This record gives sequence, structure tokens and C-alpha cells, in this order.
Amino acid sequence: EPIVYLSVSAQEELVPLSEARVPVLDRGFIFGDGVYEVVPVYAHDGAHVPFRIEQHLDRLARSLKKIGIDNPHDAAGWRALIERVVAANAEGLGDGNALVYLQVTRGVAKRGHAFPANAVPTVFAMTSPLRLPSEEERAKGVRCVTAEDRCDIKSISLLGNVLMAQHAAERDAFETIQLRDENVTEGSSSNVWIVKNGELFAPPRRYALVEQLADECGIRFVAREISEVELRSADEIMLTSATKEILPVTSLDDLPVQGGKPGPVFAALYDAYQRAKAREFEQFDLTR
Amino acid sequence: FEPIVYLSVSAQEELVPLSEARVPVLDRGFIFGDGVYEVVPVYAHDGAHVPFRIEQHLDRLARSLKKIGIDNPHDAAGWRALIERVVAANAEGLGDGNALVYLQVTRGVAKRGHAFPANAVPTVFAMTSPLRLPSEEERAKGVRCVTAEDRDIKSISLLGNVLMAQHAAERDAFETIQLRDENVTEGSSSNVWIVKNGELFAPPRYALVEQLADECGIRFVAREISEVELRSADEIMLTSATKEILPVTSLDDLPVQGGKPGPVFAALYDAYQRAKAREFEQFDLTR
Repeated sequence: EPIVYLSVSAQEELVPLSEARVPVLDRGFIFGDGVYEVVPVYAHDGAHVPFRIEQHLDRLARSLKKIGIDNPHDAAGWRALIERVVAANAEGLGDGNALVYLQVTRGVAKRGHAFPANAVPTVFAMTSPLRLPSEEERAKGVRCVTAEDRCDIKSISLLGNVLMAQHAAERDAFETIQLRDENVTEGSSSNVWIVKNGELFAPPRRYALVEQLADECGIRFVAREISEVELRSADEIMLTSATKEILPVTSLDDLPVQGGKPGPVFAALYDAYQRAKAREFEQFDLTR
Repeated sequence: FEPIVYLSVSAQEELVPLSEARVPVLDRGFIFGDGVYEVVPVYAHDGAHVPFRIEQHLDRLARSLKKIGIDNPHDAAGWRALIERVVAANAEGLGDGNALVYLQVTRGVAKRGHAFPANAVPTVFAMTSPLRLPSEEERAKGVRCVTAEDRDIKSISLLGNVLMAQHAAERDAFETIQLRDENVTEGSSSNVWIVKNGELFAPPRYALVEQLADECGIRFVAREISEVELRSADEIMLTSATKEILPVTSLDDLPVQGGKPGPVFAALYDAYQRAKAREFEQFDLTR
């Protein structure tokens, strides 16, 4: 059985794999909020010798810096941890090649996208046998296929969204509205709508609920690209999400949205949102 | 009041205090970010807690699971019952406040490998949390937003890489080489190199393969590699810490040139082994 190292909330253990478990609100589990590095450790003369250990640890330090996690160890500290985990697995590795897998996450906190204040990184390290490609694979070569490089789903690979939410928090902002090719896409955790001349717009697929609310109110809706210039000259801007319901945006990059007050299309859609709730409450009361 | 959460791992389920709820470290939600989530608002009304648009939320969940090839653990009724259960277990704690239910499904626990594991059993996690809706003042005054560009690092948000590794597996291939704007980017778990007229190329930003090239006298250039250039390359290679360097001799069922590994591969592979040899000799000397 693999013996692994795990440090969570500043407590560490070196345990059989079957005993190693992480809290469900670790941001590595909820948000994919972490980095990893793999160090090959080659069998040689009855020892296990890490390869390019300094370059790998330098890359890990750069990955951590890139996402704002303070490195939990200096180079000597990581080497010692690697040495420890390999030696604890000596019998299982035998004289075969191995790899050391290192993972660091932003740690455990209440679920929320931006960086939490009081978080201590989680560190996981394990070693497993490494089977290099065969003489035959090397002699014959391998087969590859091509595909288009890869959004439409709510996945838990959310490091992107985390960084955009942190981007907003750093600027004392509620949300980051993202642009691609001078067109509006979405917020880190919300959908974006605009109003011009009493009509409602969203980027091309919309969202059934808000479309239904617009319909109810007699407000025309069209999904089409919204340019950055159109966003900055909108009559209203709104955000929606399950947890935000619908909210007006009245300042954008520190400039006011039209007069800086919420507008009448926001007021109409917000009241319609509350009627949609009222109707579900009434259906609930009837069944009850 | 300690929140009570639901957890199902490797086909075993429990309803436990939050402080007791933990998942195996090799859960693919932890290692690869390989999973989806849904949030259902649960509003306080007349002493009860009433889910809002629960059918729409569960339909989205079902579609997302299907999209990434995870078997859906419940039908709509089953999900509604689980949600009802989790909320009732937390009744005392929610009081007369609004709440949300957070549902998360991952591909489950296996040996670390990017492609889908055989007979994997999905992990399910559900919890409640208080929901504080925006204030009357936030609604009255509105909120402040900023803008940024929508977008390099070895992260554990790897669901895209998983899907590209599985794409190769589905096709009995070793790796998927990705194209963007008809230029090569990278493999699901490797870097891609080509050779043309004895020169080595990689897409623009390995120090190691560049070192190996230099040792061999082989000119290296980082520049965009088009799909056309990839398909007509003299050699194609993949690199990673665990693959070292390997020759690609077939690409989408067409041979790479003659279909056999070429001389630049042979040179770089031997240089890779000399780099290992030197690290061993330095180790032996300090030992």
C-alpha cells in the first residue's frame, strides 16, 4: 500500500493511502484551486534518484506565485519532503522507477469564489511506480489524434473563475464582467444583461427565467453580441445568478452607468423575479 | 448548529456533521477538478424551506453530467428526495432564513491517470448553507463592477485535459494533439515538437529539450506550428516528465512521413539518457 503525506489546516500526517482524506470544503475539491508538479525519481545503484529536482521545484514555486499561493516550503524543505515520501515507499518501489506527485491547494474555507482571508495551503505528496515507455513504443512510435483546443457547463474546474472573482475583490468590486474580442461574455459567477432604449439584451447562448420575466413585462429581448463600447454606453447593466437573483450595476470601472442609479427595466424584472417566487410558494402551500 | 452534509463515495453514503465529512485524496474532484455542480436556492416561506426552479436546476445537472460522460446517480425524483433530506436535516440550523443547496458530482476515486477510469463510481456531495440575498441598499444603489479580458500553469482545474485524454482513449490513440486557430497548442498531458529539414520546432511560450537540442547541434525555434506543418512534418515528438521523449509515427491514421521514428528523435532521446546518466554520476559522487 502507498504511504502518502498530507498537510491540511497546518496539521500533517504520513499515512497509508487508504487513511488519507481531505475535508470536503478544501478548495482543491470545490474549485480546482491549486497546482501540481511531478518529479521523476529513477532507480540507480539501489537508490532512487530525483531528476531535475531543482527545475521542477522552481516551476512549482512559479505556479504557486502565478495563483497567489505562498509557497509552503523553501527548496530544502521540499527536497526533504520528497526524500521522506520516497523512503517511506522504498519496499513498494523496489528497484523500479518512480514518480513523486506534489499538489498544493488554497486550503479549506466557507464556499466563496474569491481568495479567503484565513486559509492555510493544503499539501499532498505521494509516490507511485513509473513505467517509462517501452523499447517497442520507442522503436515503433505512437499514434496520436488531433482535436480542437477546449465553459457551457458548471464544472468544478473553476480556477479561472476564482481568479476573476479575486480580480473583482481586489478592486473593491462586486463582480468582474469579462470581455473577449471586444464582446461581453459573462461574470466570474453571474450572467450579464444590458438595456438600451427599453429593450433587453444578453450575449448569444439568454436564460429561460429572465426571458420569461421580460415576456411577462412586455419587454422585448434579443440575444446578440454586446460590444464593449455598447456595454459602456448602456442605459442599464444587470447581473443574474441563482444566489444573486437580479441586481443592477450602477458603476463600471469607476464610471457611472447612465446616471448611476438603477433603471426601470431592472425594477420591472426584479419585481417579476419576486412574483415567480411567490407563485412557487403558492404551489407549495397548495400541496402542503 | 453544525451543518449536516451528505456524502457518497465508492457507492457508500453517509449524512454527517461537516467536520466529519472527508473525501479520499485520489477522488478525481480533488486531483483533476473532474466534476460538475448545481446550486438550488431554498427560500424561507411560512416556516418551511421551498426550493425554487428545482426541476430546471436538476435538468441542467443531468445535461452537464451527460456532457462529460458521468453516469447520473439519480433520476429527478431521487435528486429531489436527497435535497429534501439534506434541508430537513439542517432545519434547526437554517431557522427562518433563506438557504441554498450545493450539489457536487465527481467522477470518483481511482489511480491517478487522465482518461476515464474503468467502472468508476461517481462521488456525490450535498450541503446546505445560509443564503443572504443582496440587501435592499444594494438593490437601491446598485453594485460596482469591473471589466477584464476572458481567459500557462500546471493547475488542478484539469477537466479539459481529462476530456482530451479520454478523446484519445476513445480512439485507441496515445495522446490528443490540440489545435487552436489551426495552430498546434499541446497534448492533454504532453508538449508537442516537430522536425522539418533537420530543424526542431515547438509552439511559442522545455528548457530541457532545448538543452538537449543545443548539445546535439540541432537548431531549435519556438514559433507557431500550423496544422498543415504538423501533418507534413518530418518527425513529430511528445515530451513530459513521465513520457521522457517519444516519437509520434501516426497522426489521425496517416503516417508521419515514412511511419518510423527519425534521426532527430534518436538524437534527443539519447541526449535525454545522457542527462540522466550525468545526474546519476553526480549522485554517486555525493554518495
